Amino acid sequence: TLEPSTSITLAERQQLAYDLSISALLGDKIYNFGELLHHPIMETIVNDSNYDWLFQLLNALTVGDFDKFDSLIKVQISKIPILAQHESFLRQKICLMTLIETVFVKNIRMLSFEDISKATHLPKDNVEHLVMRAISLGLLKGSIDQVNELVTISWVQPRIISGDQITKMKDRLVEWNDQVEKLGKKMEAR
Amino acid sequence: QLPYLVANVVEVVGKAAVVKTSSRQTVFLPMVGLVDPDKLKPNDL
Amino acid sequence: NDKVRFIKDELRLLQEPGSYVGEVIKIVSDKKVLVKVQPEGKYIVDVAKDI
Amino acid sequence: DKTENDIKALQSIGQLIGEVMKELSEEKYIVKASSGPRYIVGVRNSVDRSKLKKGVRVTLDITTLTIMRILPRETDPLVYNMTSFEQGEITFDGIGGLTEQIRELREVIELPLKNPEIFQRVGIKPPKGVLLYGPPGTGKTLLAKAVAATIGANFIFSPASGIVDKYIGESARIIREMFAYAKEHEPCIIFMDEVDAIGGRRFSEGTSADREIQRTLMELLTQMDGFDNLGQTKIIMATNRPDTLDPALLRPGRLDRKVEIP
Amino acid sequence: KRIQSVPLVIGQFLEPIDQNTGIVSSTTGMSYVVRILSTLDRELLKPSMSVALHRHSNALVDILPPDSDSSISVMGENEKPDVTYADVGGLDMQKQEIREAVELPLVQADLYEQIGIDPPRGVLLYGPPGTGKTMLVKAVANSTKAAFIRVNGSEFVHKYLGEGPRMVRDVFRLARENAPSIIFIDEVDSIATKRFDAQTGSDREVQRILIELLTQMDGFDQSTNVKVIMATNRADTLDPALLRPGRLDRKIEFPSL
Amino acid sequence: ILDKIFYGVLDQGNGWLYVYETPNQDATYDSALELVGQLNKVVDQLFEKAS
Amino acid sequence: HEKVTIAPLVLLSALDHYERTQTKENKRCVGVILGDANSSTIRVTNSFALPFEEDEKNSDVWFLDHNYIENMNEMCKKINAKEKLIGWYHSGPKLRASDLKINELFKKYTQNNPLLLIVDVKQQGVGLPTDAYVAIEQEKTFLHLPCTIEAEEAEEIGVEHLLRIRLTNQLKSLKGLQSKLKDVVEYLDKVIHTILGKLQDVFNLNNLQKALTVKTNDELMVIYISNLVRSIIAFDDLIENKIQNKKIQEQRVKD
Amino acid sequence: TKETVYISSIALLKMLKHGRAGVPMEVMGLMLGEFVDDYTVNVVDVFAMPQSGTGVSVEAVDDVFQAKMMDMLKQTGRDQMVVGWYHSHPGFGCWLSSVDVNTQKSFEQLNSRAVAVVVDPIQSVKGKVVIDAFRLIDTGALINNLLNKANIQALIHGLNRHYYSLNIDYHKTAKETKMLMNLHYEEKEESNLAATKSMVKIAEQYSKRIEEEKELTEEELKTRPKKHLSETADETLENNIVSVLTA
Repeated sequence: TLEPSTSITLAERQQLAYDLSISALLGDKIYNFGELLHHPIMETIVNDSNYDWLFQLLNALTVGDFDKFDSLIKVQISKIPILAQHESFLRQKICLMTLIETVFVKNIRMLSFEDISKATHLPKDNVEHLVMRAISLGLLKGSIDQVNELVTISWVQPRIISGDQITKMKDRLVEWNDQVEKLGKKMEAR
Repeated sequence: QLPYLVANVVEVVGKAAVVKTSSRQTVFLPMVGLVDPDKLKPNDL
Repeated sequence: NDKVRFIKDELRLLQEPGSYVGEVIKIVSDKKVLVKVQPEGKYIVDVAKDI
Repeated sequence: DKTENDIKALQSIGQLIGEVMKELSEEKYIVKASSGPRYIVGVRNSVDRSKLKKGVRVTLDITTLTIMRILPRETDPLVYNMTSFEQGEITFDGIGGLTEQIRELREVIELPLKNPEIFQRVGIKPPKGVLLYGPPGTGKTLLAKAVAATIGANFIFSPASGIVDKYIGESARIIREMFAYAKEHEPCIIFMDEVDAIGGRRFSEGTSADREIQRTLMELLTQMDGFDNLGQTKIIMATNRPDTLDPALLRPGRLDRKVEIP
Repeated sequence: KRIQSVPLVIGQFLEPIDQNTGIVSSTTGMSYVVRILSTLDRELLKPSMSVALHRHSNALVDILPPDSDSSISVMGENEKPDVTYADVGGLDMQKQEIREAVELPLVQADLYEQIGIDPPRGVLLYGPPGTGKTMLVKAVANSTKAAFIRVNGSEFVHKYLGEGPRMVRDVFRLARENAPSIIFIDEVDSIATKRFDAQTGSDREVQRILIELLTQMDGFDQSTNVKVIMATNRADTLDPALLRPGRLDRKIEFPSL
Repeated sequence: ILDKIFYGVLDQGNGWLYVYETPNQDATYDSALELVGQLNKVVDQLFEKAS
Repeated sequence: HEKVTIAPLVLLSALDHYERTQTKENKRCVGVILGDANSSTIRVTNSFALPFEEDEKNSDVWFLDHNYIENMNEMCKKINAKEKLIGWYHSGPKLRASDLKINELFKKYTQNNPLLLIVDVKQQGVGLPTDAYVAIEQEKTFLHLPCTIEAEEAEEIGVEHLLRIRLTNQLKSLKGLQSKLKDVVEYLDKVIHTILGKLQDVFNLNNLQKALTVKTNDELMVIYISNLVRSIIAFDDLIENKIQNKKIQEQRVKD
Repeated sequence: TKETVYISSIALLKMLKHGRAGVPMEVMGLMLGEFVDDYTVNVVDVFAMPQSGTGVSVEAVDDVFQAKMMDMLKQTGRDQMVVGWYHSHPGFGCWLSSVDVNTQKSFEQLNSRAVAVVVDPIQSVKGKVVIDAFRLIDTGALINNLLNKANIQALIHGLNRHYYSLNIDYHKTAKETKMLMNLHYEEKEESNLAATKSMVKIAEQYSKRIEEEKELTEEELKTRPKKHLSETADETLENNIVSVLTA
């Protein structure tokens, strides 16, 4: 709203930005903080030292280590219990979204339990609970078929990513066009 | 235009009346500001 | 070819405004006939040239 | 603007009324027009396709000849063969000193109308018919008007002689239509005054012109005893003295309640 | 196909004159000589039909089945019963009597054939209605999966010479097409009372109905795909003609003790 | 189970009661069986005439 | 959501307007559509042309007469009251900067929020050729509303006097895939993400059909059998007629 | 006598639409176009005039209305003369009213010649369209195509009456016609949707065709029918075949 109109000064910007960072960290939705950093605040107001926390977070999800965000971040942020629970929801969300898009390029939506556990950097039984919890939220749709050690996955994950997506998308469109033509030739002929 | 066919009335929802014309036909028609629903009855022209 | 034609003959034949059933009251020698038509009036009408 | 809205309302075109004779299909219907001969007419758009029944009044297009609307069933005026008194002239505790008769009309008639559920739940029948007997104006008329007020029923006075048309099935038509209207406009009291111009025990129940009377009574008896029933249609008989009524009417399943007015 | 389309007028077929000519009556009160279907012939086509005619191309579009319902000279139809026997208790004897009279010839043709009898076309019930007596009748209609056709026998009692006596024939015809069916006659004893004396009009009709039923019953060889149930409350106001057997064989009593 | 009230079977070897599925054919045996009968009358007849 | 019924008359008048004015591709014919937009289903039942002169060299400069809309609406209304103003049409076929201004104007004296019907003058789509668009603002919002085509019983009958499979389907599928790819490449080219996401989802939700196809092959086997029997019934009839002919022929020659 | 009066598609469409809602009260409007030599009347456009609630009349024509529409038409670039008039008139299609004859006589003197187009909307729903075109009086083919000259010799001696039933044709332009046929997303959706819904329902349809066959086969046996069996075998077969073909 702010950027075409909305008169502000750096005070009001700082207050608004500080609150934006805090809600984002504690939150778990609105994708990861890769999105937040991409929207403009870091070059309108100060870059680090309350704004260290976005970059640090991003790195803590990626390695897997809960201790690394906690040690780096300050008392105001660290204190909240909500954040650490929501860290797991975020870590699973990036690895699962990325992987899901990748694995087929025909739309076959399927992750094993093992594949997710490897990906997130977490033991099997812990991920078995996170995915169940996630279905519990409706952050994931599908169900987990406990026996055969395959996750049957249905859609609810929104995507907006690029740098994997574009590449995969051209291949899929090409592969179709070829498939269609061959069939189309044969029928046209007879 | 004079003349007009007369009618009797057998339904007086909010804008509807049914009139029975002296041509033995019943029609479903709407009402206007030149009728009152108080002059829509049997034994009136 | 015949089949095409058969269907067509039906399509023409079935288009009609209907003809009235009536009764000859009596025969007239100027080649008119008097018919009292069942649902219509009474008319004196011109017999067919070929009847 | 009112005059300009008026001209708009006038440019509209008539639209012929019929009755559905029977529904032939889900997209073909047989109609006896109330404007013409016999017709096959069809569905339009977004029409009620399972509610068109024998003798319901319907709206049909002038040229399109498809179902434009459904109206409630009507085949007889509602305004002179049926004279309507919405509520009652007086309440049911302002005529007080008829209190015993007030008391036992109140619990037979009011309670199944208001609460059909208690009679369904027990599994017994709701009451059928109620009889007022004694001279008229002993406060007879009061008690009949007064039970209707409290329910907020319509009181509907039917003159029994007028139920005596001399045409085929007119007589059938009139009774049925009151019963049909009683269910549409529910709750309602159908008050039938004198049951010796359409019922009674006659001269000996032979034929002298006592078959018109016999046709009328037969109709009353067939609906009551049969598959049809009285639930939110209450029928109330009135008679100078009760001994004058056919013993079929004196059976339960026609008249279960029989109140005296001393 | 595209031309032969709803909406159509209904009129009635009198007779086919020859092939592609039939005479029709439009229900306007105008009659026409028209061409007929070339989908049907004379072996696919019966003479008396309700028919569909084109409105402006006045010709045989389609055939309908015969129809009899109208708002003049009314008849009661009740389709899909909902009553099943032993509504009232102590009709043990009576439940068995009706069962072998009415229910049995319709479901099993075959037992009448082998004994070498022909099935009774009529049953008489005497007693009060609406005690337990009506309830059983309605129960048979349900069990046989038959249309219940309620006739108030004083309803023609129409005051015209014309429409009603004609209708009654048509009702029974419509019943045979949609076999099985119950023609259930309220107070047949009303119209078992007839003129004996000069009374002119307004007493003439009860003779017409009585005679109509009589012509049919005695005039035709026995069958039962349609049962006639007579219901009676005055047992002396009958006429002997009715009561004669070879047609009306069953006399079922409703018990009063 | 043998009367086929309930659609189960017994696995006696196992000593357990095991599942069965109630619908084991569609209406194509009936349908064809009727057709075979008609066709066979018509054909048989026709061959005789041809001679 | 709203949905559009467009009468043939609108489209054929639009056609006539384009041709008689020798409209180019630096000009677009502009007119008025009329009907009823009273209901949530918008019925377009008539239309009429407007004097309009366009300059697409300088987008701002165009010449359109309002007064002609107003004077004609009163005359239109006097004949029937269902010829009320619901919108406008232009050819388009693409959206321009001079589209932006005209969208503003019609908002003011249309009682409803006008329908902008884009009438394609070459028929470049495939099946159908007409797209309905709507302007409304908070960000300029243009959203394709579905169309469908209907006419009166007498018109429909009229249409047909004037005028008097598997491949085409494969072909719509082939064209679509091609075009969508073309749009995706260009979209990327301009860029160097949200849209890519939107497309990606549609995709994600022969491959799929695959497993279920197996029991459709059982269903098809049954139909093979029915059909076998139907050819055989015709063959039976062919035999009868051939016997009859044969015998009759022998008799003719003999006599 | 003989004239091919050429009706534009748009004129036709707008006349049938208007005329069907406009009845039972008569409706009229003006036909626009050109005369080209003789043997040819081209009608280019048609516009409505107002309704009147008891039927349009010669007393109801209004020259200011007809005028204000043409002047506004002109600045699109629609420049035509009046070539005639249309009227609804139920139960007219081969006959004319005495009012309508007199009405035509005033109109054709203003123009060079003029058609009275009478459209009937009742038998326009019966799988046919009824329209006729008349012109009694004038020179244009009553002297090129017309005992011998019998109509116009008697015509001029007066105390005569003949309708002047004309010939009529249609066409507008090719481009409109390609567009009209492109009315019938589209063909693909439609075809898939039908395909799925066929597979669901084949369960009833199987059984029902067995009865049709069975009935036919029984009939034949008694007889020997064959014609019905052929029709009835073709219809079922063609329709399988499309259901199979889709998949």
